[PDB]
Amino acid sequence: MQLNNRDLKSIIDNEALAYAMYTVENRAIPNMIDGFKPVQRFVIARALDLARGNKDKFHKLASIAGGVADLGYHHGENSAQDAGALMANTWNNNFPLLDGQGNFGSRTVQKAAASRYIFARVSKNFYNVYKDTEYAPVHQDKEHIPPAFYLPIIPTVLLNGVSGIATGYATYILPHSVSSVKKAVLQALQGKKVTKPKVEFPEFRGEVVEIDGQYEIRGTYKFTSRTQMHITEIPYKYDRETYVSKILDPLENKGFITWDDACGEHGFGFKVKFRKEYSLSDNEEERHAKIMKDFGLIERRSQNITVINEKGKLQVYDNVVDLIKDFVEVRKTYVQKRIDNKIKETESAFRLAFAKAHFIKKVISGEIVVQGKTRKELTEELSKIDMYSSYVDKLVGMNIFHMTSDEAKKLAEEAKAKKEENEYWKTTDVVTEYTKDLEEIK
Amino acid sequence: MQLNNRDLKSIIDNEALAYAMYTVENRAIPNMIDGFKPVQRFVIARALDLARGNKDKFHKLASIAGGVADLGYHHGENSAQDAGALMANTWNNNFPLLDGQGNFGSRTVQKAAASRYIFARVSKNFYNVYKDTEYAPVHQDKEHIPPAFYLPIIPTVLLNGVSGIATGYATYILPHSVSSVKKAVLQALQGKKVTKPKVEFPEFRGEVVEIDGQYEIRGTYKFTSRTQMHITEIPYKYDRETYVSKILDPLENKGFITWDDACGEHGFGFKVKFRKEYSLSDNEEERHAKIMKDFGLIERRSQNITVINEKGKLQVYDNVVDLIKDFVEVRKTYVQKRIDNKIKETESAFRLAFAKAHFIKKVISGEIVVQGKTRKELTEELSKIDMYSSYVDKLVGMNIFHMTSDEAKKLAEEAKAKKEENEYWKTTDVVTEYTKDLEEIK
Amino acid sequence: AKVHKHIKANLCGKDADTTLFLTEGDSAIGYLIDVRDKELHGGYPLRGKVLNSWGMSYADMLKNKELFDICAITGLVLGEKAFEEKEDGEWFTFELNGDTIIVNENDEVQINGKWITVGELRKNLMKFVKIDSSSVDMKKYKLQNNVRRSIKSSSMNYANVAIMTDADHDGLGSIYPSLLGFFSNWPELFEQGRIRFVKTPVIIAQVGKKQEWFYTVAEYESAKDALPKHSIRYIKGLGSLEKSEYREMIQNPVYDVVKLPENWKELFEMLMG
Amino acid sequence: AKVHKHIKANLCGKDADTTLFLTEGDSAIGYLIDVRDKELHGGYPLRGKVLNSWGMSYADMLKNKELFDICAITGLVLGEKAFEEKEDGEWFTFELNGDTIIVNENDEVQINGKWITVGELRKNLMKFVKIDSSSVDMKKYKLQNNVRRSIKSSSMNYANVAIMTDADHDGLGSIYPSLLGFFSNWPELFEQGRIRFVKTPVIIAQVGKKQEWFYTVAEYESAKDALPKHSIRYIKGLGSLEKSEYREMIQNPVYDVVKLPENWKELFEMLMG
Repeated sequence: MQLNNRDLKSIIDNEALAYAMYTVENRAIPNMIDGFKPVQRFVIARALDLARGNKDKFHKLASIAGGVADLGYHHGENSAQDAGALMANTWNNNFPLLDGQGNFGSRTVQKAAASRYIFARVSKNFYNVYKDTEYAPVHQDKEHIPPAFYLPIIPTVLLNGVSGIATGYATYILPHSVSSVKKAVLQALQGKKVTKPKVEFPEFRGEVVEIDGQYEIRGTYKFTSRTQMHITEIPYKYDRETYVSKILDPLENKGFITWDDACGEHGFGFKVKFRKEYSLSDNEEERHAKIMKDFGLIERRSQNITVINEKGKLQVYDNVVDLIKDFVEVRKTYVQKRIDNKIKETESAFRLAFAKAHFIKKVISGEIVVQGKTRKELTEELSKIDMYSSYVDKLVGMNIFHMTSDEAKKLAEEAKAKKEENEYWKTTDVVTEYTKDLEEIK
Repeated sequence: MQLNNRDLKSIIDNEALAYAMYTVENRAIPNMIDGFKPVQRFVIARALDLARGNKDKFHKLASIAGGVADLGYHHGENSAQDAGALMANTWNNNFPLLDGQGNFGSRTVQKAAASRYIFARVSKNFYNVYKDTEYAPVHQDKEHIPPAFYLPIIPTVLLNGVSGIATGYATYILPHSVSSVKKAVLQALQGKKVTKPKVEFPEFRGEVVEIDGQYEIRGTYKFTSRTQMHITEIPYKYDRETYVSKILDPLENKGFITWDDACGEHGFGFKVKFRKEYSLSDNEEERHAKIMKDFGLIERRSQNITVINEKGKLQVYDNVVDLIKDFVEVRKTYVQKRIDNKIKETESAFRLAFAKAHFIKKVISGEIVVQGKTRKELTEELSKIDMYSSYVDKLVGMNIFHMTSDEAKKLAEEAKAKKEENEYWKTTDVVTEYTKDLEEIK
Repeated sequence: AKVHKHIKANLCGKDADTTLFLTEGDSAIGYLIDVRDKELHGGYPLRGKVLNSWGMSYADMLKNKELFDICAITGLVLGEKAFEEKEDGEWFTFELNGDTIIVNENDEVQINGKWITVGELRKNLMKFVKIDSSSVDMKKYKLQNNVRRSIKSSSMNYANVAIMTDADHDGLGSIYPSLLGFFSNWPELFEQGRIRFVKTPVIIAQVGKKQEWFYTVAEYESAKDALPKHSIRYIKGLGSLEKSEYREMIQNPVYDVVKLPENWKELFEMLMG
Repeated sequence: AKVHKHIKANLCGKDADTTLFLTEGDSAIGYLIDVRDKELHGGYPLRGKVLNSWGMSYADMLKNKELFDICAITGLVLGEKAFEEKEDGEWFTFELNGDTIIVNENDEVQINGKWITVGELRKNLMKFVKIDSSSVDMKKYKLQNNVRRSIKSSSMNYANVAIMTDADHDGLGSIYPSLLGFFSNWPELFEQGRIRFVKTPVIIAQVGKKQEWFYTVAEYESAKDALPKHSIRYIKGLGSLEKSEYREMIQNPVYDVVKLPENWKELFEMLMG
């Protein structure tokens, strides 16, 4: 009957900070290294687990959302469904990490279909960028099967763009173009002056300009006549419904215009008829400014780069250049870890292959008589040799056809190639093996 | 623009015949062969799916109930949650097919804990009875991964007891004792006069008697004094909440008794004190009859055996004897399928093994010179031999350690053993193989 | 008034045919904005279960936002005939694609997906056999989907209503017959063939470059053998077709044009009644 | 009146110890009815979230069924002291298990789980050191869980309340701090060592025959190395312990007795207030 004296202080301070840990586990702030919110990370891990067998097999998004509970997710399946829907579609991401089949929405309508009808899979982008998954840090909580963060080649957080609201913090990173981010990371690897990555929204035919530290998202319009205008593009945050309701509905009510819907496959589009009540200035620039103002074709956005670093601590970056520098600095350590582990694996593989080739060579000519013996006796007489020390089980467990001449030559060539690969891994560094990997993404 | 002339007749008609198909698939009536409701079958299939890796590993019931959607279940995880809980507990099942860890309830309280805290696994009862799973019929709907029905050795539907209400049909089968059902099937296997299986509720210390075709569920009671009584067992359908509220509460309100709670590990129990207001007759039988009436210690239950046969058609059985007589008839041909299939596999395995043993006898002495050749040449030089030809890929694709003396003898014995096994399957029938298998259940 | 979720065809109420779509869910019409012809492909999403309209009062028929929108979108006046038949006194018969077709001098005939007036056709020198009105087969005439029955003037702005829904139980015990109950307030629609149901493919193969669309499971098994290396994709809903496939389903559709027989008012009580 | 879900100890209100349990959910009661001692192991399930009692007045706390039941089950009357202290004029000190214990002549001392009167203890010939009342450490005296503070008469029918909930978020942002606010209406309870919390193990090993109970994750890593072939079972809730394990947790519990300090009334506003 162990009666403790924990008081009310300890009870209340353990009831509290437990909610803090619970909300830290699922915090909307995206991790800097991998660019995943916790829900997105769990969805990606579940998709990888499903696609372990067949890489190109599409799985129902309902299955993906329901599988995250086994991995460690706590906030149900609706959040996983939303994360999968927002990650699969190409209208929301420059670098979609989930190839999707079904109705994931578009710019005109951003609502995805029901998760029980739409399919999803990990795309070739994920395998092109998200490498060295085996070396990702193990989560502190053993229940979290997905690692703490994956190890992408480039800072994915800058590619698809992340927006979220947290208690006391707000994150908003504009989606940057993949090519410019790759160039910036390549420059940071070699220590050159890194150019600021160009922000490019996905499936956006408009104009983006950087003014006084603010990004002005400008749409494009062309005039078909004196009183007829055809909008070709609109700012990103509008879909057809909200743009129509908030811009063209009141102006039509005001009687200024009688708009015509013309959105199609080529993004957005709006044919607008100008009435006599509306006043158009004869000057070109004044009319352009008025049109961009009233129609809401100019949008200003400010980046609030708050990301979780590799140590689990919330970090605020003034600009994306410092974030890229820190990301490359962190990724260099994991590249070095890959170098070391590859060196070890190649050394072991070469030793095993050389042992196999020499066993075959001894067999074919005259040396090791497997032709009648005891299995344990054969193991002892071929393990007394120092070179076949710890490889007896693999070396005896070889196949019959290896004793032919062609397979003997193949084994010798494989051993030589393993030696060459081990030498290549030994005589290479982080810069070379990172620049080589930064040449396959597209 | 293929304009059809489907009319409204088929519109209403196809609105039906699919709702019925939506109902024919979720019929609460248990299948006669396996004893599974549709909600129950998917849970077992999901539990079997998770147990492929580690058979004794307990899985969270949420994971089990959350995977039925992938298998083909339509009614969500809430229905599959209850079926998993009602399987594992031993208070509700005489022959529990799921071994459960956690709070699955008891007779006193029949509510199981939350599905995210309790664990479940396929029990050792399942593998002892549910054999020949590979030969189970494939479901007509290709989406339904679980087979149409499993193939248990004994009619499980009679063991755990099944109750359900459907549109126009109702099912209620009393749980029959496992030991008696095994005896009944054995008699039906030899065609003898099958004894009516004895109904025995799980964890029931009371008395069950068959009167005029009705099963009277009698509880047991013993008197501690003239005015003090101690109930030791009560009818099955009462839990502690329903018994106290419906029976003991109004009688306490009426002032007849002042009951005392004595429920413990040994099932139910109630110490009751008799007041002066209550009248007790001096006749032992009259007191016995009066007590069992007001206290609700006697319950009458009528079996309504409605089960789905092997052809998917609803069937009504007058008594359990007819079900068992029909069950063994259906199970006999599936055993015959095993006999036919085992003959093919054993015959194929012997020829592969006999030829495999003959590589050694040729290799070790002087015949097949694998010692220096081309791999493609080696196959052709032995594919000419008719015996070696049929399994050329396996026969060469063989471990090196097969070439030693002790493993050479082991290969020869294994090939010789397969002939005895193949002969054993050839000269055996259903009766021998269904009585031998009907000796491992307990 | 203007309806928000009313992506509207340009030729709406311009004496031209339309194909107004009633798709379930605002998500499933996301393609429709991108795969319209911008001329006659009006659409209106509706998420939910439309209230039964058989026995339903006219008072809250206009109160229901979903039900009022359809009348507002179609420009229909409840309790009034949608069309106005033009009277006639001639009858003709002709063979089309190996089938005998009974038509009137004032009717419209659809050839290759285009409707042509009988008067214009008779100038094209194909054989028309005049028959007496007493010898006309009314049952066969009313069951022809290639004949339009002498429309003089129409209050509709949308000519046709092409109902489009899923194939699983989200449509079966759902909207699928429910709108037919509401549209039954104008029986002239079904006999005319204006109310249409777009058939969603259930199983789609992946052979070679193109694909094979199998609208029923029965059609799948009968043609499975002749499918070289087929890959199966159960389309149990609208939100399971890619953008290209939805484009083909719209520009080259197949319609289950429902028709209203003399038993029609009895079945509406048998189900949902 | 009689409460339905009131599995009741036989010695309820009989001047004897009781250990009434407040377990969340009726399912967790499933073992309790089977693993009680039938003498002092009362219990009452409570499923849901107990309402905050720090802004809602005394007269209306009887309105809530869960709140009314606890008062009815425990016999507590709102607004009055739960006990009655017997006055005293003596003080003594002694050593127990290597710890100095400050006791009064009219207090109760717990040894090996059994409470013995100080007068009886002084007859057992073990050393008591008398001290003046001015030299008594009030803070240390009030923080002793082996000392009961001079109870004369009690209106309680249940001597102690043993709160027992889960360990996951269904236990953290849940019942646990909520009843402590309700039980704060009688501050004498916590100083008396009556409001108690049962510590449910979080991680349990499977070494050999018996098992090792690890109440915190911190105690797991520090003792993982000395565990021969340990199997891990995360008990994230009451409904995850077998019947035998729950029996041990009841007959030989580890009690987290809550003691309220002078700061007690401020924190109930900072959380849930």
